[PDB]
Amino acid sequence: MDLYSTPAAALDRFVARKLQPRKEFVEKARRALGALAAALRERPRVLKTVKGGSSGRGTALKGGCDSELVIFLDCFKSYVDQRARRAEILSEMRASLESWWQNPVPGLRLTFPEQSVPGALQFRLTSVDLEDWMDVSLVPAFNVLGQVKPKPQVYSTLLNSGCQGGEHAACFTELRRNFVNIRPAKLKNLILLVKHWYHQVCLQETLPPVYALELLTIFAWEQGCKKDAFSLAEGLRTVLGLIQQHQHLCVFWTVNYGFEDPAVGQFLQRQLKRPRPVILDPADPTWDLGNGAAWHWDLLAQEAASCYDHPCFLRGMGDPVQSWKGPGLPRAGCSGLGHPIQL
RNA sequence: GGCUUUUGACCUUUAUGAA
RNA sequence: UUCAUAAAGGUCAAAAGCC
Repeated sequence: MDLYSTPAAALDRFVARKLQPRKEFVEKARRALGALAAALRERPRVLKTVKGGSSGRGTALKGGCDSELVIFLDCFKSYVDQRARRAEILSEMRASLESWWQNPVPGLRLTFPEQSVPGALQFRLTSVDLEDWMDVSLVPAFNVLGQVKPKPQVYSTLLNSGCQGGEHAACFTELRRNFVNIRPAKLKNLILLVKHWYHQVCLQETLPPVYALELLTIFAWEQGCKKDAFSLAEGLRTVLGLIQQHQHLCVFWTVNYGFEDPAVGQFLQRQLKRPRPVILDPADPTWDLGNGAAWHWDLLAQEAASCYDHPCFLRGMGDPVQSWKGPGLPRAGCSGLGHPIQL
């Protein structure tokens, strides 16, 4: 990798030069999605349109990224309605996209992949370059959050819906975006670095969603660093060390839900007993981004384990950078991590 | 020392949709 | 009164690049 060959001391320059998105493309994309939101709301009433995905979370990389545009509709009054009103809503959105694109944003080509995701209309905006692109997922959702920690009823009702894990993740996009986007700038730079490492591994399927590594990075920094200023190499080394320990990973946050409601609390306990890694979306307790052996964490671990023999993990005269230390992080004597740290 | 960029929070406006 | 997206201006904070 170019990442590997970059000395640890030059990592901030690598992030700035290779990983941070192109300002020009970001703006063109922003006004495009702004105009699409405009066309959708101007015509089921649109209550609210919020931005999620890597772009909305603040974790988009240069040269290819994803975005989610969540369209909250007043025709949904229960979670199960999104599943019920799915084909017909998405049908209307396709017509809206056609209308919208009759006034195209000048620097972008509109294309469509195969529709992989039920409950979403996916399309791509690519630059003329063609050095940058955004895979957009347009997702109708029920506005359970209204207009702040959610009342526990928000999540007990979710459980009563009988939904699949993360099936209604879009409903909580505002919370998810706030969790990741409202963070010290350098932490977000580290996230970009981690995601870039992940992307290069992928190029060289069925791996964990990228969002899983965003959470793991936030976990690493919260347990081992917590400062606005720190070194990227050590953070990266810490994250890769956690990945090697995937069988011991059990990570969650109580920012949006907790144990105080018996129903929600009892579900949280069950989620935490699932095959590791378990990494619960802080916005949606039903969405496990670890998910046991479902995803090939082993392949990520295999690459992590052998990649330390590189300039990006070396300072001075070949002194290996050290993983951060702290409550949730690899310990010298211990084989486990003591996860979940809260329990 | 100089130069430029990114990201938040907050304040003052504006458009649109909504409660 | 509030919420959302987009835009204009301002204050503050953190990080980063080059010389």
